[PDB]
Formats: sequence, structure tokens, C-alpha cells
Amino acid sequence: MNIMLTLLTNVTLASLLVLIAFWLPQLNAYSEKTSPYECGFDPMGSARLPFSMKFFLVAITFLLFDLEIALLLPLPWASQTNNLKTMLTMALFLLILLAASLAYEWTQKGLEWAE
Amino acid sequence: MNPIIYTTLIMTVMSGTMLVMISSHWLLIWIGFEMNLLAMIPVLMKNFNPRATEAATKYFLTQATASMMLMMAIIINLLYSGQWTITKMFNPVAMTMMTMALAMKLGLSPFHFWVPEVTQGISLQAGLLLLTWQKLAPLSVLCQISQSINPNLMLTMAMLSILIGGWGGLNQTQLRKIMAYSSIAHMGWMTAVLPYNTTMTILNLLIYITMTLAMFMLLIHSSATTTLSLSHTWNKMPVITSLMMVTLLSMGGLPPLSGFMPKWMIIQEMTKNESIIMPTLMAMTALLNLYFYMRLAYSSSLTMFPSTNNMKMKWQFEHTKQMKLLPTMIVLSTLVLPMTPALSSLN
Amino acid sequence: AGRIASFLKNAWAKEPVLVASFAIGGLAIILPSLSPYTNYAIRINRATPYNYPVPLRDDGNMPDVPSHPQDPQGPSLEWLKNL
Amino acid sequence: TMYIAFILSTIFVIGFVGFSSKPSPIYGGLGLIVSGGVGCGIVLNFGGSFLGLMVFLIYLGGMLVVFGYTTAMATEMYPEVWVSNKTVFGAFVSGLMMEFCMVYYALKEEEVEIIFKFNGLGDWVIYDTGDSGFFSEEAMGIAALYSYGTWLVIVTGWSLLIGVVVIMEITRGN
Amino acid sequence: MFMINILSLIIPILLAVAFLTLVERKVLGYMQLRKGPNVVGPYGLLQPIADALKLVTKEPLRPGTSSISMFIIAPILGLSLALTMWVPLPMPYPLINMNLGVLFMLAMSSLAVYSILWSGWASNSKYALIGALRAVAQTISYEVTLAIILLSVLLMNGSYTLSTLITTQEHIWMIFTSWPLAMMWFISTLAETNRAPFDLTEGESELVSGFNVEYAAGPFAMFFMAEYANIIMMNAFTAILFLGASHDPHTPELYTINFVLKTLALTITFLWIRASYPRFRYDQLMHLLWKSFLPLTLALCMWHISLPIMTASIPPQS
Amino acid sequence: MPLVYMNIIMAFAIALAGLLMYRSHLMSSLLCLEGMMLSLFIMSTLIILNTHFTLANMMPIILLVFAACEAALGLSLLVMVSNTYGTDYVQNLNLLQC
Amino acid sequence: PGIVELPTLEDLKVQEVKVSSSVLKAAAHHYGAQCDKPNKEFMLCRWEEKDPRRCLEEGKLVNQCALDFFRQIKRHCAEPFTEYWTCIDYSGLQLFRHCRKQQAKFDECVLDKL
Amino acid sequence: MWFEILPGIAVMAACLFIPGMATAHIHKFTNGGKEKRVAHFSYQWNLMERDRCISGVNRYHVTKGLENID
Amino acid sequence: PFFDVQKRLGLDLDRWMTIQSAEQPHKIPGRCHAFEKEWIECAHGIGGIRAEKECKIEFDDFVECLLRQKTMKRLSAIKRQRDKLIKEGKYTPPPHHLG
Ligand SMILES: CCCCCCCCCCCCCCCCCC(=O)OC[C@H](COP(=O)([O-])OCC[N+](C)(C)C)OC(=O)CCCCCCCCCCCCCCCCC
Ligand SMILES: CCCCCCCCCCCCCCCCCC(=O)OC[C@H](COP(=O)(O)OCCN)OC(=O)CCCCCCCCCCCCCCCCC
Repeated sequence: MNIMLTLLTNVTLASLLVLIAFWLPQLNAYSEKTSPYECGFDPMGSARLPFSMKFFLVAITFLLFDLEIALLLPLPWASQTNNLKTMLTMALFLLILLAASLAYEWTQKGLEWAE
Repeated sequence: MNPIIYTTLIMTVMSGTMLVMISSHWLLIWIGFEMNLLAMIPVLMKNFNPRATEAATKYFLTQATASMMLMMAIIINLLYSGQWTITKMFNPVAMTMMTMALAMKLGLSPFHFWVPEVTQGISLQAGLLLLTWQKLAPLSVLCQISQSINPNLMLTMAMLSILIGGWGGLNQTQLRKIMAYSSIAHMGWMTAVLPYNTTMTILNLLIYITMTLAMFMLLIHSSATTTLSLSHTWNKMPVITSLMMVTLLSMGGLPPLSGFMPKWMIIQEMTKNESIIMPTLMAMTALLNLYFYMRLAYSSSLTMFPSTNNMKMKWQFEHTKQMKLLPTMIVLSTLVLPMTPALSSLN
Repeated sequence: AGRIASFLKNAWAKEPVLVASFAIGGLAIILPSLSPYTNYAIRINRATPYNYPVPLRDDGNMPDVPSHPQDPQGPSLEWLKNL
Repeated sequence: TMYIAFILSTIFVIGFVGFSSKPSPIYGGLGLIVSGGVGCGIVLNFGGSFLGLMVFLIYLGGMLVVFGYTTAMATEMYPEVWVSNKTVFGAFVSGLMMEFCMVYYALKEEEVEIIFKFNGLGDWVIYDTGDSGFFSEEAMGIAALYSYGTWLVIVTGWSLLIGVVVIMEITRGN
Repeated sequence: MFMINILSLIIPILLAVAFLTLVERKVLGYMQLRKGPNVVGPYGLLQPIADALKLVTKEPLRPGTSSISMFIIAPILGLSLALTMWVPLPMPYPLINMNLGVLFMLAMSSLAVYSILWSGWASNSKYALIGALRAVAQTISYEVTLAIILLSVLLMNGSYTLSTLITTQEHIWMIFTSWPLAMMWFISTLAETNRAPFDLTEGESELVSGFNVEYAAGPFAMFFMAEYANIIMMNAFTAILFLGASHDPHTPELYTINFVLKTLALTITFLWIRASYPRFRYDQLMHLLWKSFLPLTLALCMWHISLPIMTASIPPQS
Repeated sequence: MPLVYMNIIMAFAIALAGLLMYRSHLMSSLLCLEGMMLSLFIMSTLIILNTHFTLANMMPIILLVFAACEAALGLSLLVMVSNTYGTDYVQNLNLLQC
Repeated sequence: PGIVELPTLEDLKVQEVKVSSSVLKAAAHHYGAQCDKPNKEFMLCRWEEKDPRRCLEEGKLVNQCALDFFRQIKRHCAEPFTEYWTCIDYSGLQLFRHCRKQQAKFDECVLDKL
Repeated sequence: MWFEILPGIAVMAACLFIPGMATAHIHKFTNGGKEKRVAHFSYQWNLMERDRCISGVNRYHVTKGLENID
Repeated sequence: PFFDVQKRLGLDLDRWMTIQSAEQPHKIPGRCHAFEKEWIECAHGIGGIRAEKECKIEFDDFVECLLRQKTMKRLSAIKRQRDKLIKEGKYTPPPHHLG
């Protein structure tokens, strides 16, 4: 299978570039050298900084939009049916429902990056 | 929530249930269960407290696990028959998987643990919806596939449901947990006769839904969720507590009330099948449910508990809203025993 | 009159993207139902021969089935050649 | 080259054992996407090109991606590692050995009866012999969603709109 | 011989990336009234070699708080995806000829978002994770418009086969038929490769270098190679999608010359955007995508489903 | 049945066991749910392609979209629980015992 | 149960039509024009009987009709046909649209000579 | 001035031209001097499998004309 | 269905995907079309109780078509009995089976 050989070659060459990249240089490491970079000082770990419901909401709304996109992908073959009026009605139906989801998220705050 | 959004979510719950009951295709039945759960989760979280959130989370976990098991059963059935039509299952292990999934959705005894916690964690309106409307879809599927169920598995789960609902409800002072354990016992009563006569299952479901609607609407009218809060209701609206007492007596299956009809019909139909030990066990076990119903009746109507000084304020006020169809639900749950032969209309 | 014209004015002045999108979507909704060519597209889809045209046995009284591919019987694609 | 679907399925089950032993959810997600990739490959070997690419684009690049994104936010102060628990090692090892034992039994016996009867005579053996013509039967079946599957589109679109409404109800937090 | 084909695809692409670094630096310099690299070799022609050699001999500081497994997996995934994105491309004849080539590209580019979600998580530092999350959200949000725009454009193609794009654009460019979708697609491609006013994950004046702070020397170099390969690949996809070149079956070199020239023009435009505009804010680009691009994209998908049906111009599916 | 079906059903069983046997994190259980769905998808796809049930080719699409909707709902529930307790640990979901 | 009855190997022997896909495609239109009788008769048998073993002699006649069709092409302008199917053979999709000049002088053969 | 950018662009152009030309010429070399046959659908695959069988040399691209039998 | 709304209203909501012998796009046949058709035509209108015994042969043939279990057993027997005689140097596969 040609595609499998192609994937094997790409992955193998990328990993070989890692190996040369990550083993060839001459090293001399101490504690303060590898300290995390914070513009000249030390970083605070704090406690679970990556928060805020908006980052999760955009992910969820992308997920649902992506599901409707999965429903839209068979469309190029769907236009090859004799029953074109039903197919057009259903494709436009799906797109109105996508637009309705966007509009409902839009009007009910939704897409906003609030205070 | 927005009243329009809440109405839409309620309608989506009912439409998922209807999709379950009108589909001939297993994929559409699974779709109906999915839609019902999706719309149901927000109505559980309507009040939004940590109890409501935990109730919704436990509900979601159990229902999603059951739905995945149901889909696996469908896929095994298709693997061995190529059939999508809801009919007898052509594979025994697929049938077992489907039976366990439907029992977990219903909340039968080995999968009953979610019912008391979720019922306690949600509001009385949410609990009313949970313990009445959510039983329709799995029971309708069971009635459709009843000719292929393993009677031993189903009867085991039903007997365990009756026993656990009786025992668990004995320890409760919370009205929502009492309702949940009563619901477990009544689901056991429904599912015991399912292998023999689905008409008896439909009859028992209708009677139970009438009683549960009446009781939950009386609780909402009373604003009481603990037995002691209900013990104050006599000093405010004694009619409510007397109606509640007759409804509790009906729930206990005491003749001549409506709650005696499903037990009597199910015992008759079971003895028609040389089933005598199990009906005797079931009738004897239901005395536990009747015991804690009678405890509630003692604390609510048959005796008068101490009231509070602040109750005089509530005397000068009426209810802003009135429960719909509550008088009809009360009459139906207590007085319909002379109409029993009408059960053949369900044939 | 002036109310809808003023609303369209404000929308064109402040949200041209939404105006263009709603107009495009509305035309996509409406125009197919008025096109003489939609039936032509249906006919083209019907005239595409994906499967083998398995024949029939002439039991007699089949005067409209051709016999041969080049007999003056059976549907013609002359309409499609000029369209 | 003779057996390709079997290595793919064994790796699939290995990844399932890996993420279902439940290490920290980022490694569980890594195992899940490895399993999803090998399963997309499995259905590619069966002629399900569109379905496998759907697995990729929507499952591995959508649903997962979102899962790992959400794990990257709600995690532990020191986000855990596989090694940190002996329970993870025990579960993974037991799953791997129950995989190995059953695949060896099926390969050398071909009549195992673990719940279902199985015969590892091959996997190419069950393929039918015929021509599909000038179209992909899978694509024609899936494109029938808009002509044959009107009811399916109606209920699925309604459920997706309801899903948007539902997510916005639950996450509001009041 | 097929292995030689794979090699003669991969290696020239990496060389093109290496000299794209030089070309970008020179274009930026000449747009800024300076010259750019003109000392290290003739006209800076040995400068990419100097950069590659210096990087692979520089100490690759790995963080003490880094999960090294994913720390090295992320560059491997990034570069492997960046290289494998070229295997279905129809420089006249593809290396891999699939029915669903553009679907394959969509999937492979959607798998590339893991290299940031894994690099930011692996680097720890508790702050590069936030930049990684911003980058992932931007990437997934613009994936929506990529997918829908590709869907709408391909309704004139009739399939997901990229070779069919050459046939679709035989008499006319697809730009003359879908230019609004072309502008939205081009800006979406700009945003997906974290370029131009969309380079928020590596804002030189916002978060220094964001998710790439902890990476140094070699792994940084491979990440850079992956990004520039993705840039050239996306411009090649744009040229094939919208500016289809005429094909002579007996002289495919003409098509290759045409395609290479158009891909270079689009890449030079990518570098042209970099030198002309300020940087979008994160919320500003999210607003652009969600409230400007998405409604028009939905409307135009509707329009492009309606259009072939109502004009009897539905393409063949073969 | 062929041995690919054996391994796919085995994957479903392993995902079911992993979901039923909980640990601290909620996300791990949700990932087990997702594995159960993925195994169902592959089993359905294999059965549908093998028997050439052409109209049933669309069933895996529907299964995938509906299960992903459920996954979005579960993710939102997890996020609410975490905002309550700072973690997604299921042992904090025990205040309904009383 | 029961024996699947099978034709013998010599019940299955036939003079093969040993020309390639481009040769077959180049003559396909005139082949359909000239060889409709036994072809449609055999396809009728195959759909009516749902049995390969019941239609072997009809397929054997299909083969003979194809063979004689090609022998008729060979004796009058084997050369324009050869050029046409070579040009068809070049392209990787065996397209008709790239060979209209050669199809032209193949078609104005069979009119005048056949 | 600006035309000194052209050397790097020419190097890029050559590096980008190499893949397409190499693919075309390898396809011609390994397919009998003709374009690599495209089989998007099972009918085309079956055409190629028939071509391989009748060639006698197990190569689909060795085309037998009317000189083979007729 | 519990409530056969489809058969009362004449609508085909989900019956079209219910069997593989139903009408298919482009008339693409199911792999077990004839077997399913014969089992359905046997079992039609006599109830499931009767159909389970009186249409057992058709359903068995259908199940064999779907999961070729007995076919796989017979093929496995032929394969493993072939090897059982390769080792002893008994059976030489013929030229058309080796190349
Ligand atoms: C009969 C015909 C029927 C069909 C008709 C179809 C519609 C025709 C008319 C529509 C025209 C507009 C099409 C969409 C344009 C973008 C939409 C949009 O939101 O724009 C405003 C948006 C937002 O603008 P804004 O911020 O001013 O407005 C936002 C909204 N309000 C007004 C409320 C504040 O702007 C952008 O998208 C800016 C992009 C930034 C990057 C700029 C890059 C410059 C270089 C581009 C080079 C060329 C690109 C292509 C190259 C070739 C590719 C092959
Ligand atoms: C045999 C079976 C049935 C047995 C039960 C019959 C009814 C029992 C009623 C309660 C009896 C126990 C309590 C006795 C103490 C006195 C009543 C009480 O608890 O509260 C009294 C109070 C009076 O209210 P009052 O002061 O009149 O209000 C005026 C307006 N402010 O409030 C009241 O008086 C409220 C009374 C409510 C009555 C409810 C009746 C429901 C339906 C009864 C069906 C009976 C069926 C019989 C058999 C049928 C068989 C088919």
C-alpha cells in the first residue's frame, strides 16, 4: 500500500530530524539555565490558571457546528439524485438550522467575550 | 429559564418519548432516548444548586451508560439478523444487554441507586416529571420486545425492585426519597407482569402515574419536602392533608381504592400462569410501602403535630397558582375501582 | 414604506455583512422554485445511466420498447445535446 | 502484508485497554485518538473511505481536540502521569494479557466461545466477490440522507439546535 | 521507484521552506526600505543554510517541567502532517490519487492542532498553556469556515477528487465563480497558519513567542519547518482550488510551471500581508470569524447548493 | 464470526468495564464513554459495509453526531461540577446521600 | 445440504476476446451498435435466471459475436482503429474527449467500408 | 534592488517544480510510457485487472490490440 | 411501533431503512437480498410465533448469508486439512493454485 509507505517515510524522517536536532548539539546545563522563562524572573505556578467558561463554550459550539458540518459533507453526491427538490429542501433546512443555532447563540449573549 | 425555552425543552422531552413510542426502527428509538435525555438534563438543573447539579450529573451518567448499552444490543441484533425493526430480538446476549439497559433507564433495583438521589436533588416539579413521564419510553420498548425477554431476569429485577423500594423507603424522612422508593416498588410491580400481560403493565402504569401526579401536586401545593414540613400543613390547609391521606391509602393498595386495582389484576393474571409464590411474595412485600405511607398519614392528617407562631401569617394568604387537573387526579387515584372492566379498552 | 426603507438603511449602514448574507440566503431559498432549469437538472440526473439497462422479453404487444438501441423507440437525449 | 486488519484491531484493543485503565485524562485522550486512528484505518480497509475520514475529521479533529482542550483546563495542580498509580499498571497489564491469551487461543483454535462463537480463519474471507460499478456504494448510501432520510435529517437537526440551547442553559450557572 | 517519488516530493519541499525563510526576509526588508540578507552568500542565498547549521549546533534547552514524550512527539506530529499534506496535491499528477483528497487534507490539518495543544501542555510554565489554548480555539474556529467554504466550492467540482479541479477549471478559473468565498477562504487560510494579523500564538510584541518559548534550536527549527511547509501547501491548495492552471497531458511541465508560479505569487502575498497590517486582538479575530465570516459562509453555501440545481449546471460525480 | 469483530466487541467490553470501574476524575469516565461510542461506530460500519446494506451507510453518521451531542452535554456538566469544587472528582458528588 | 452442481472446465472453454480496456473502449459504441442481439439475449438470461451456470452458452455466443466484430474491424481499417485506441490508451482515465480527431477517422471508416 | 530578491524566488521555484515533474516522469516510466491509469471506481479497477491478465506479462499497461487475436 | 402513527397516516418515517431488501439507491442490491426476501415472503402475515418454526430454513439460510459461520468452518477445515497433508509431503497444490 503506497499511502502507508508515504506515512511511514514522513513519520520516520520527522523523527530522524528530531534525533539529529535533539542529540547533535554540545550541551552544558545548570539549574538556573533551564529555569522557566518569565522575562527575567521566576514564574508562579498558582493553581489551575487555564479557566473561564468562554474558552470551553467556544469549544462546545465548535463541536456542535462541526457535527452539523459532518451532516453537510455528503452534499456533493446528494445533488446527483433524481429527487432534487427533496434534497434541496433538506440541505437548505440543515443550513437554516445552522443559521438558527448561530443566531440563538448570538442573541443570547453567547459568542461574546464578556467582562 | 426563559418560559419559551422551558416550554421548548419540555416539548423536546415529550417528543423524544413519542419518537420512542412511534418508531418501528431501532435507530429512531435510540434517537428518541437521546433526545429525551438531552432535553431532560436542563430541566433537572432548573434551580441550579450543587444538589441540582449532582442530581443532573448522576442522571446523565446512568442514562448515557444505558443508552450505549442499548446501542450495543441493537448492533449485536443487527449483526445476527440484519434487522432494524423493533420486534423479537434474534440474539440472546443482545436481549440480555437490552433488558439491562432498559432496566437501568427505568431504575429497577440492581440499577435503582440513582432514583432516590436524583429525585431528592431536583425540585418537586422536576421530580414529578422524572417519576411519571420518564417511565413511558423504556416501558413501551419493553412491551414491544416482551415476547423475547428472559422471564427469569425480568422477574428477578422486579422482585428486587419491590423489596428494595419497600426497605429503602422505611428509613426516609425526605418526601422526595419516599416518592423515589415508592416509584421503585411500583416499577417492580409493573415489570413483574410484563412477561405475561402487557395490558396489565399499561394499566398499572396509568394508575401509578395518576397517584404520583396527585401526590406530587399535593406536595407542591403544600411546599413540603420533609415529613415535618408536611406535618405543619394541617394547620394551614387540612383539606390537602386529608386528600393526601386518602391518596396514600390508595398507594398502599387498600381496597376499595384505585391503587388496589393493579395489584389485584396482576395477581390474577400471574395465578393464571401457575405463578403463585411470586404474587404472594409481592403482595406481602408491599406492606412495607403501606407502612411508611401510613407513617406519613399519621404525621400529616390522622394526628396533629405542633405548629409554629409564624403560621398565623400564612393564614391570611391564598395560593398564587393552582395545580392543574389536581381534583381530577385525586378522584381518579381513589375512586375508580368500580370501573375496572374498562381495562379491556387497553387491549 | 419609510419604516422598512429606514430599517434597511440602518442595516446597510451598520451591518452590511448581515444584509448581504440574508439577501443571499433568501435568494438561495427563493430562486430555485422559479427556475425553468430545475426540472432540466432533474432530467439530467435521470438521464445519467449508472446501471445496466437490463432488457425485457417482447411477449408481443410491446410496440414502444425499441428492440435495438438505434430504433425510433425509447427516450431520446436530443434535448440534452442542445442544452 | 497478508494480515493487516488483525494487527489494526489488536492495536485498537490495546489502545482501548490503555485509555480505559484511566491514567491522567491527557494520556487517556492520547490512547483514544490512537484507537480512533487505527479504527479509521480498519474501516478504510473495508471500503468505508468516507466513514473513516469522518472518524478522523469529526472524532479525532473535533470531539477529541475539544476533549483534550477541556482537560487542559480542568486538571490537577500537578497533572497526573500514567506511572503514578499501580492501579493503572495493573489494569493495563491485565487487559494486555487477556488480549494476548484470547488472540492466541483464537489463532491456534479458531473456535473460541467467549460469549460469542469466533473463527479466525482470516478477515479477507468474508468479503464478497462483485463489482460496484462507477460509484462508491458507501457514498451513495450516505448521500441518500437527503432523499431517503428526510425524517432522520429532521430529528437530527432538531436535536442539534436543542443541544445548543441546552448547553447554553446549563453553563449559565445561575 | 515510488519511494524515489516520495523522496523527490519531500526533500524539495523542505528546501523550498528553507529558502522561503530567505525570500520572506528579503520581501519584508525591501518593503521596509532596507535590503535583508545580502551578505551571507550571493544575495543571501547561503543564509538558510547558515540558519539550519547554527540551529542544529545550538543547545536545545529542554524545560525541567516538560513531559519529554509529548515534548518530542509534538514536532514529529507537526512535521509529519506538514509533509503528508502534499501527497494528494495534483501537480499535474498526484503522488497519492484518492477520491477524497480534500477531505483528507481537511482531516490532516485538523490533526495538526494537537501539536500546539501538546506543546503548550508539555512546556508547562503555566502560561504558555493559555497561549496554546488561544491558538487551539482560533484554529478550531477557522476550521469551520475552511470546511464550509470547501464544501460550497466543490459543488461545482462534483467530488472531493483534487484532479477533478483541473477539469472543473478548464475554461475559467473558479475565482470568477466564487470570489467572495475565495476572499473568505484566503483569510481563513491566513488565520489557520497563525500568520499575518492572526499570529496571536507567536505575537512577537504580545507574548514574545507564546507556545514556542521553551522550544529552542532543533525542535524549534522543526516546528518552523512545519509551519512554513503548511504555508506553502495552503497556498498551493488555494492556487489549485481557485486559479486552476491549464493542463496538457503530453506536456505536464507547463502545468507544473503555472502552478508553481501561482503558488509562489500567493505565498508572496502571504508575506505581503505580514508587512502591511497591525495585529488583530484575539477577541477581535474570534468576532470576525463568528459574526462576519460564518453568516456569509452559511449564506453562500446555501447559494452554491441552489445554483447548480436551478441552472441545470450540476457537475458529474465521475 | 471473523476475528476483527471479536476485537471490536472486546474493545466495547473494555470501554464498558473502564467506565463502570470509576476513579477520581470525571473526564476519564467520559473518555471511556467515548471509547464505547467509537467501538460501536466501527462495529456498525463493519457490519453495514460487509452486508452492503446501502441505506444503512448513513447510520454511523447519525450515531456519531448524537453521541457527540451527548459528549458536549457531559462536558458541560463536568465543567459545572469543577467550577463548584475546583476539580472534576466524583467523590465530591456525594452530598445527595443526605 | 446438497451438492453444489458445477460445470466442468471444458464446459467453460471459449475463444477469449483478448484485447485491452482501451481497445475495448475505442470500439465500444460500434460494438454496442453491431452486437446487440446476443449481448441483450445473454443479459436477459442472466437477470431472468440469477444463475451463471444457466447462461454459459449465451455468454459463449457473446464471445463469438465480439470476436467476429473485431475481425471485421481488422480487415478494413485496423490502422485507424489502432491509432484511435492508442490515443485512448495514453490518457490515465481513457477519456473520449482527448481523441476526437482519431475517433473521427475511425468512424468515417466503418460507414464507408462496413 | 528589488530584483535581488529574485534569486531566492528562483531557488524556491525550482524546488517547487521538482516534485510535479518527478511525479509525472515516474508515472510515465512505471506505466509503459503512458499516464498512470486512474481507478477511482471498481469498474476501472476491474478494467486494469482484465488488462493485466490478458497481457501475459502481468502488467496492465501492456496493451493487446487486434494483433493479439483480433 | 407502540403507536403505529406511520401506518395510520400512510407516512414512511423509518420503514425505508428497516430491511436491506427495501428499495435502495441506484438499485444497488443487498448482499443477502434474496435470502431476506425469501424469509420475509415466508414469514409474512402468519405471526412471529408461527414464523419462528415454519420459516426456520429461510432464516437459517439468511443467517448463513449474513455471518458465513458454517461456510467459514468448512473453509477452515479444508485449509487445515490441506496443511495436515503438506507436512507429510502428501498433497502438492497444482500450478493454477501456486501461480
Ligand atoms: C448574482 C450573484 C449572487 C451572489 C452574490 C454574492 C455576494 C457578493 C457581495 C459580497 C462581497 C463580500 C464577500 C465577503 C467579503 C468578506 C466578508 C467580511 O466580513 O468582510 C468584512 C470583515 C469585517 O470588516 P469590519 O470589521 O469592517 O466589519 C465588521 C462588522 N461591523 C461593520 C458591524 C463592524 O473584514 C475582513 O474580513 C477583514 C479581513 C482581514 C484581512 C485582510 C486581507 C487583505 C488582503 C486580501 C487579498 C485578497 C484575498 C484573496 C486572494 C485570492 C484567493 C484565491
Ligand atoms: C372508605 C374509603 C375512604 C375513606 C376516607 C374517606 C374520607 C376521609 C377524609 C379524612 C378523614 C381523616 C381525618 C379526620 C379528621 C377531620 C378531617 C381533617 O383532617 O380535616 C378537617 C378539614 C375540615 O375543613 P373545614 O374546616 O370544613 O374547611 C372549611 C373552609 N375553611 O378538612 C376536611 O374535612 C377534608 C376532608 C377531605 C376528604 C377527602 C375525600 C377524598 C375522596 C374520598 C373517596 C372515598 C371512597 C369511598 C369508597 C369508594 C369505593 C368505590
